Amino acid sequence: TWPAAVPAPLPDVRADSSTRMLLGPVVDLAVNEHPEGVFYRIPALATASNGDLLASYDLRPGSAGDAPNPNSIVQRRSRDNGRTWGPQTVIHAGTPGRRKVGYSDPSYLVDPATGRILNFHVKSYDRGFATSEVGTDPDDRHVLHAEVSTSTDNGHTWTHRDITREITSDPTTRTRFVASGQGIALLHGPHAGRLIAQMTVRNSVGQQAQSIYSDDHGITWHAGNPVGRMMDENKVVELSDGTLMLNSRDAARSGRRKVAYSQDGGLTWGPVKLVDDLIDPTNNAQIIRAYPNARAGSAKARILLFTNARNATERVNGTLSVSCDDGRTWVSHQTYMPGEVGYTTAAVQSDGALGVLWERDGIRYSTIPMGWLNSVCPLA
Repeated sequence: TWPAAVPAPLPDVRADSSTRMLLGPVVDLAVNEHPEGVFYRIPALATASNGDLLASYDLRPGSAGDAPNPNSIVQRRSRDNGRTWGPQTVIHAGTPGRRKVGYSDPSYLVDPATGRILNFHVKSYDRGFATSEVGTDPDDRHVLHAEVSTSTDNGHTWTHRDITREITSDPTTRTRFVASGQGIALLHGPHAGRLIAQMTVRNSVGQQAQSIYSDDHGITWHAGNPVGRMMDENKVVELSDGTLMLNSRDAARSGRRKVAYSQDGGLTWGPVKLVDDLIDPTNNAQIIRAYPNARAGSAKARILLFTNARNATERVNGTLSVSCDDGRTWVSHQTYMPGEVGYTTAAVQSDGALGVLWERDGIRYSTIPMGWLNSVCPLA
């Protein structure tokens, strides 16, 4: 059995001797058809409180099918910042057959104040995102359910619970999923301590974005008010003053990301607008603070990193985008992976470099050392 996790600060980008952005070796975390008829999709990447690097994704049996294909959430771990990886472990295993259960679309949320790690994902029976019915009974086979897996030992062992009920206050909400990738712990302003992740829902209004949050460090979850229309997988990031930003996939396919702001820790959001500067093919993406610990008013606090497929129509060209100004503008886009990338994610590693994941015939990992950042967003 493993030691209990101890509180520790999230990592910040550190400087490197690199002068430009250069992908490191490509590591093949999981390869489709290894073993036969097994497919891998939907990446999540986090740095656990002990500095371990953790990669989560779906194992999909038979084909790469979404929920209700009876999937499993699996993980691999690096103790040396991406260099080498342990073998796969199961977070939660699905079961096949008439009474199939599926666990699918993972996101991490690391709490630095306690060392605990969360892995959100769906729990499916017979119904997917689109065909799920209204109802919150844990055994309802027509409901797409929300599960959270909790680890207190840096991601070695997990325990499971359905959070569907406590995050459904509008009874017409017929479906939900936490967006895969990573949520956040707030570190600044009046809501510091709050844990938060973004959902996509369908309700009587339309297909909306919706925050779920915890002020008791992950024992209970509550849903904020929903926002927007034609919303899809969206991610929340804490801006330099503790204002929150949501960055969203656009189910209407404008060719762009969508963005909204919250002044109350995700309880309420304002208007959803296009981000003209962020070309997206209607696809998942991740936005993260480069220096999460940095205080309001500093130059480090306003730096956001963003990965997506920078293309209007196709999920190709995994691109790191940089904002120096709390996401008001995007001054730099650089493709780190030409060709098919599918869903991409990124996270700051404990050595201060950036870790990335993308989908190409399974799940692939690489590292972007970060020394070159000062020349795009100066620190003084």
